[PDB]
Amino acid sequence: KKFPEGFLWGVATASYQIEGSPLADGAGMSIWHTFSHTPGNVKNGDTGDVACDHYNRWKEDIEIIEKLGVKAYRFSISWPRILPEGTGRVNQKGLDFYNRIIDTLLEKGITPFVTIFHWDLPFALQLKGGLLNREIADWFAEYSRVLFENFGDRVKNWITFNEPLCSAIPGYGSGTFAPGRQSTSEPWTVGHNILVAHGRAVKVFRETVKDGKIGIVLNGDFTYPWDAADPADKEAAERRLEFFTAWFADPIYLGDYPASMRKQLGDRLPTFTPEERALVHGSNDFYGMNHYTSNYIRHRSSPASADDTVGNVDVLFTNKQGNCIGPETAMPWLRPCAAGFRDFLVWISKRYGYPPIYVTENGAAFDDVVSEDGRVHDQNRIDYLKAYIGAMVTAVELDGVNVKGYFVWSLLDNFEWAEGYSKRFGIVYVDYSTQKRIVKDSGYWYSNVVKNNGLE
Repeated sequence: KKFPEGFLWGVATASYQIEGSPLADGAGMSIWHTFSHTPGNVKNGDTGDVACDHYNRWKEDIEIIEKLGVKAYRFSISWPRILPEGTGRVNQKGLDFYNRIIDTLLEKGITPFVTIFHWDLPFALQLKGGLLNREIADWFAEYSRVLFENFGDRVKNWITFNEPLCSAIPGYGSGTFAPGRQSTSEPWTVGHNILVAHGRAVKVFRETVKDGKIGIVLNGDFTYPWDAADPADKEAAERRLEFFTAWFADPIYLGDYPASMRKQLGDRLPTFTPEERALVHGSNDFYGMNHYTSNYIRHRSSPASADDTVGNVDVLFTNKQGNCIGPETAMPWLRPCAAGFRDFLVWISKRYGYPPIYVTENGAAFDDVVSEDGRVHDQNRIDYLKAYIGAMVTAVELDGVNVKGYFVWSLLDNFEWAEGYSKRFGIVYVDYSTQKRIVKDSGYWYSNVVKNNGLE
């Protein structure tokens, strides 16, 4: 089942999660540094200090990509490595590291997708209020510029924020991601800030790098009614999607926020300055997609609590019939079902006029163990990626969604946030003692896919 001509196959990693060395060669402190280093935040007290040591081992790592022959890499710039005071004096040690990584990538032929922002706000900007200050739009833009003027020439394909929802709700609503606040307003304000920040981010992209792609990356798990016969659930399943992901895409593609979110969030949800709307409307060149899983959604009798950020629905694993979304993975929430991946890709398409789409993250986590043969036999993770690269073809072929590339989360096992090291998403195993790298079975498996350009 061969794919379109030039379909990009990639792997994605992200600064904080693999680099290690959060402070070296002039780097500032990140909000993730702060948070992981506080009691209570992260599974076994894990932090991002060492991690994958990728900081020391990027040559080896890019090489692990080369052998695998994977046409593209998505990776972050760490903000406090480029601007430790967040603003003003730019660190050259920072650039040194990245411009290297890039140059290498291009030398060996791998395509670079850079994420301008993957969750590490400079503690410096956090002290000032962080992603809550309206001033983030200035900051963010300021930063983007430094990156465009240093990397623009060599890096064609840009992603502004990664998964803003996560930034917003886990970070100011439920308090489980950094900075860990728990408002019932702040998520919405922060969401809004990111979109104008995205806006200012992109206007300057369009002024400085008039030859490249740029977009936001949004996660979102597809939904299924809990009782299909009940129109309440079929509405709920769609409403949920709106709160999950239309929250950022409707402004981007359509001008405003979802009517459902407005109906419910009232004045907690900012209005757009027309000067704002001009920045945000049609401001991504492609739709960047992160996708993992799906749920059955049941409606709710009671009205919504102020605390709510989901759209007053029950998020489930079993529907009325007693059927179940799919089986277990290491991640207790993430159950596989590739129907949901197809379905989601269609949902987007119909809703945003068939944009070009990069699936900038797909992946699964199981409890991998190195076998006595030294190989890492992760059958279940092959199985996963089969089903989903499966569904993605169907979407492309039949429903005619214009997918354009697909990255695996992740090349390496990493620091998986509040969850620490306890969870492996790698196509490549990493024993954190020796920082040895064993290409997991599914790494060679994805190799075949890439090479053959489709599923055998």
